[PDB]
Amino acid sequence: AGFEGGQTPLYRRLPKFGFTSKMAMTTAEVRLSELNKVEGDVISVATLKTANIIRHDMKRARIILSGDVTKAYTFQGVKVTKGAKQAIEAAGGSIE
Amino acid sequence: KVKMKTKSGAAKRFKRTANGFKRKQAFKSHILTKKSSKRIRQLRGLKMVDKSDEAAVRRMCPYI
RNA sequence: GGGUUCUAACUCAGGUAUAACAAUACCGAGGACAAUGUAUGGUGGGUAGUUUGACUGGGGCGGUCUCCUCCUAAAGAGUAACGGAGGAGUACGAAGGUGCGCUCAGAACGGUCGGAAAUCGUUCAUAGAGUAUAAAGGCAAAAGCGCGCUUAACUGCGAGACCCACAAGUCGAGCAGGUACGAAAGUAGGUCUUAGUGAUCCGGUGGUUCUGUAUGGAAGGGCCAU
RNA sequence: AAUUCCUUGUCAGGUAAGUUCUGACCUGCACGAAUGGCAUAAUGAUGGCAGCGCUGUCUCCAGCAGAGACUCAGUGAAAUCGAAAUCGCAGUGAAGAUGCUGUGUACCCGCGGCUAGACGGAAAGACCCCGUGAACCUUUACUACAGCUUUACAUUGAAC
RNA sequence: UUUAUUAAAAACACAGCACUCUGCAAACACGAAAGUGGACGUAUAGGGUGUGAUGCCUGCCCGGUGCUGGAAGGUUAAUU
RNA sequence: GGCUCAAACUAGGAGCCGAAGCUGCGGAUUUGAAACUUGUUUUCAAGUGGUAGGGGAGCGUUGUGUAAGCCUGUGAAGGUGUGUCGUAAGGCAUGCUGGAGGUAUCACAAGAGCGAAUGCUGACGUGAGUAACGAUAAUGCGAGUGAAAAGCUCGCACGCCGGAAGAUCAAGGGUUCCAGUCCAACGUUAAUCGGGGCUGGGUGAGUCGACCCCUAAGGCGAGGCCGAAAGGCGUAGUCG
RNA sequence: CCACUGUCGUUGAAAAGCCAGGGGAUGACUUGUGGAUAGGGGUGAAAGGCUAAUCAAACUCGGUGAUAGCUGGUUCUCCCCGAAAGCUAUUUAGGUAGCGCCUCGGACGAAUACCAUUGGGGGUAGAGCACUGUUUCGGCACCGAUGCAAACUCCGAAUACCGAUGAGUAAUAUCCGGGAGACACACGGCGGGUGCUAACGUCCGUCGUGGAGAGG
RNA sequence: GCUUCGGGGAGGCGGCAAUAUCCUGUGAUCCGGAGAUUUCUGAAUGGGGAAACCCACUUACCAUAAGGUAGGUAUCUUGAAGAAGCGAACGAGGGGAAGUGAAACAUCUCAGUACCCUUAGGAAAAGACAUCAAAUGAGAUUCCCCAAGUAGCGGCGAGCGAACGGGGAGAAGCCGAUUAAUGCUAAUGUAGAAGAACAGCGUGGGAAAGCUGACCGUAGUAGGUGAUAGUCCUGUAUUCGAAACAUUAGCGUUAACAUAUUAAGUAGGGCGGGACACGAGAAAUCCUGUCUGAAGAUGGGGGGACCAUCCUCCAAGGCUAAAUACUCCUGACUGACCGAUAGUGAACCAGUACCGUGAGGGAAAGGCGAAAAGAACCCCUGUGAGGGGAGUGAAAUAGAACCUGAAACCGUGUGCGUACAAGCAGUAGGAGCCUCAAUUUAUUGGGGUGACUGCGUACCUUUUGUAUAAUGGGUCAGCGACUUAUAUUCUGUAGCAAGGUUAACCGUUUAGGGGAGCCGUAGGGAAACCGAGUCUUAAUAGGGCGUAG
Ligand SMILES: [Mg+2]
Ligand SMILES: [Mg+2]
Repeated sequence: AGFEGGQTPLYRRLPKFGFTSKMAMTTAEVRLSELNKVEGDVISVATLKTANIIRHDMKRARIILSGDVTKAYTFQGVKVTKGAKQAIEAAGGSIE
Repeated sequence: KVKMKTKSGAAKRFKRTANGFKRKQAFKSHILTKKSSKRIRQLRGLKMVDKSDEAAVRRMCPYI
């Protein structure tokens, strides 16, 4: 793997770039269509964990507009995008 | 358990995009006075990995 | 800041006693040296581990290896040979931009020094010149030659193409911002073009909030430039 | 010349005739003084050259003796071996043919001989090249290390 | 004396010569060290090197690289 | 071979031969297309040389389940013939041999298929009844015994060694020594013979040697020294 | 004790001998018995000799199933398709990798090929001296006749290549993906370089055949 | 083989392997517990030594001669008691390669592996925070599944590779969680005992198989028995025994050792190394050869350079079960494991023969039959070998080299062909002959042979190209080469489907539970961050990447 016959390989022709962020390892994006796995109306990081939507070691969560929400939820400690927020309050929930 | 090992040096050069891999371009490290500003502009930023090279990239970074 | 002396560490492969070896005691001789541990510079084929290219009308020797121009190349492109010939590894803050202006080599005739040929005048002269440099292609709207002002040898880019295994390479209208020259329409992102070049890693430097291992910093890393 | 390439150098001697030998010359490709120079009695299963004696070494082989070979009886291997109903020639052809073409010759099978061919057997050519093979050796190749050596600290103190 | 098993020699050795080291717990060698050999020897001895009876002898060059001595200056480690 | 108004050459013409090409007839197969529509049927069109290699469909073998089944002493597996069926791998039946096991079908799992690897093991060929029968010191004959005598025993004669090819040991071996008995194998032939087989016997020490006493080289070595460990050295000694 | 010469023997009587000769034979001699030195170590009157028929690093076991871009071998059957011996790069050159070429699956559907008509650019074959050179003769460097040239061109095809339009024929082209193999090619043509217009020579281009194809 | 204590009840004196003398209901052989005897060598131990040998000293007793019996006599450690040596794997510790990979090679890898050395225990080690975390904090050690081939390290090459945390197994904390005896109580083990039910008929050498009809079953897929048996034997289901000794626990008691009192040459530092996934790196933390050297609770350690703040925890005393590792062994049970070239090297007198000085290397070799009934006797032969009869047996080309009995290879017999003809030995034709069958009778069909004609240079490998005089194979038989594990991607198929699926574990175990985790459902960007968008930019422009599992 990565051997071109002696010609310097592609991954060594090219430069390394970037650094790896530890903050991104604990931030979980949550789709609106995954919320049917939640028990109750409150949507917090703990509730997402017990629904298994996010890993149990995730510290932060972000709710993004991917599917649709079928009931009214109360998002407490999560970041909500613009379209996700409008869809949430169109279904009748609130963000705090 | 035995697993496939990533090419850790290839992972530092290639990143996953939706339908391919992105990469930086070569010839930007040093020797940059003589280079035209068009080349300094156009060698900056991300390219996509070539379709002929993405098989090797997949063989090298099997978990990305 | 150096010597000298001393003895008490340390040494004796000296004497005497302890059976012998050794140790011990004393005496004797040395003595802060020697010697040994750690660290360190030198020396070190004594000994180890290895390297010591490829092409090639066998190999060696010689030559060559990357780039540019012509030909081979069979009127699109490409196309090999240890085929035939030549260049490059730079230069320039003007030799770049612009506005304005100009036209060369030669030959003959006349003219002080002055000639084959200096400078001056005349008549022919589409380039028989020049183009920083090799060759090819080009060049009068000159791309050749002057002058004034200048910094577009700009920043962000770039529709679209050429070439191309990849990595690269090439050309590019147009848009935005700032600028130069021009009265202006404009032209300008280096130089007539095609050589003047070297990936990644690593390390340095100028910037930057992006990150910052409890937290605030910082170190280090990332991004942009070099 | 244990050294001289040119080279069988030249000249002399030896032979009928001498690229060797012996003597000398010096034009030493490329001798030379303890990696010793030039000699040297004696010594050497040492190198070269020349004689006498002697000879089957040879002209040129003859005869004879013994041991095999040959025949019989007993015992009974070997390497090799795709399979063989396994001829010449001139051609052909992976380019030197028992096996293909054309042709010539040839009744079937032994035994004693023989070695021209079967590119005969034997040993995965040691020559030569290749492989980012091996080994061992060399060195002012590289990088280390042993050893040897330098200084600091420790063991390690006192006085002037 | 030697290539046991294709080389016996002009090769090795040799008595002799020279250089050089070594003052004795010698130099040198084996060994991790203890302990040894050198040697129960002592510079007329012991080690290393070359040369190789004997006769006549053994020229010149110290630039290179070694070796020996010297230390004025330059450079230079750990350490501080 | 042979050929001369050709069986040569030139220019024309007409016949014919000639291939796995084309056509005819029968059969199979790939793909596509049409319709009873997962072969259910018929057709049609174009195809079907093939190394490396890609794709598709199967055969057999061992074992597990199906299987406390089914087959099998009225004869299993295996062996060896024959017949028959399929494109093939192969299947089916059956005679003989054999004498105790085998396995339908469908799944499932492989130590799953051999001519080559100077492959590995065993067996057996060719060479070939060929070479050779191991010092050229040498044998002849008469008796005996015996199944059988060149080779054994006895006798006479001949030849060979005799600083050995005789004799005594050490080392090494270990019964080979002696007698009887046997002759398959062993003995490079035969063997009645033997260092072969089998059964018995045979080795007698105060003085010969060992042991023993003693030490050499060289070992080991209370204590001792040294060394990561293991160990190395070394005194007295103790072995040798 | 040794081993100078020769014959023999070389599947030997023998994994180093025999025979006939040869050397040393009171010495740096030969020989018995026991002991010492051990593998990068020993020992060596030195040949890299010898260290148990093994020596430029013994033997045995182990690491170990060392590694081997190399050589050999790789076992049942039938059906369909079917290469390459090129380019680029490479401590590469007989290895490997991307691309090209093969196969299978999917997407797509004429975007493909052939031909007719038609729009292009060209500097080759031929040709020619207008330039760069080169050549001859005449007249007087220039004039006139007269030759030649890969790196000369005042000219200049056929083909080929890039487009358009249009029929018919056709198991097309293109894209995405799974699996490759191949990167030693050879000859006969044609156009050349090289060689000697030598080579079953060599190097390119281009076609056909072989490779991987039997039949006549 | 001797004694005894238990079992058992008719044979027996181990096997090849029989024969003889005998023993045995006065209880043998046999099996289980205990005891007695127990040569010499070997740690080998009285000294020595070429192991199985040589030589002693001494105490007591007996003998009178040249001895006999019973002891004692090594070394080391600790104060009389211990030790030594050997032997599987697993543990802990002291040393520690190289081949190989990097397509060379030196850092690096291999690998702290092989190997050498030391030393335990049934386990060992570790273990109770001078540990992590940064969450609402948790709460020792060990092991498993994830986290994750992630974060990192790395000639940033080849490679190496965590942790935090989550889910499990197991849980425990102490200051005596020690060791060894003995004595009770319980349980076990080490021999054993009983243990159901089938007949007839036919075939057959023999019946267990066939046909008919019964029976037992808490016992029906066991091994045998002359072919295949629930009912013939041994067994199986079930129920069960111990004089003696061992083992495991609980209890009690003894005698040996141990019993810190909070930790200075310590923490930290300089230099050189090592270990940490981490190769000096910006390098924390651990270990220490060398040189140094605190504070000591108003203090100190850690939180990955470092400082401040905050959190956390108290090193320099010791201990501690389980969950984890293993198999020289014992018992029970199992196998889509082998079946004599396989499976152990070894089914057999195998670590043998044989080879080697030695370390060491290292085979080959199974089968008569149901029962020896293993062939009396006769004949040929040498009282040989071998055979032919007779006999036995179902069978003797089952006769001891013995089941079956392939091939290579070598004979004999029969038929046809072949001694004038040139070559991969066949093939397509084709006469004649021979032989079986039909057929109302020399014609066809089957089989054997093949005069004569045409064509025709093996196979494999390797090549541009091979009859090649290029490679390989003497032949046969047997064996001999794309696997296994995990990860990953694509394809098919099945189930579920915007969801799918659990892992380790638990489980009275293919089930059921276990949601930790993983994949999919969103991307852009180095990242923060934003998100159907996002990045770049002064730009809201342009452009890049984006917009059924
Ligand atoms: Mg030898
Ligand atoms: Mg038989």
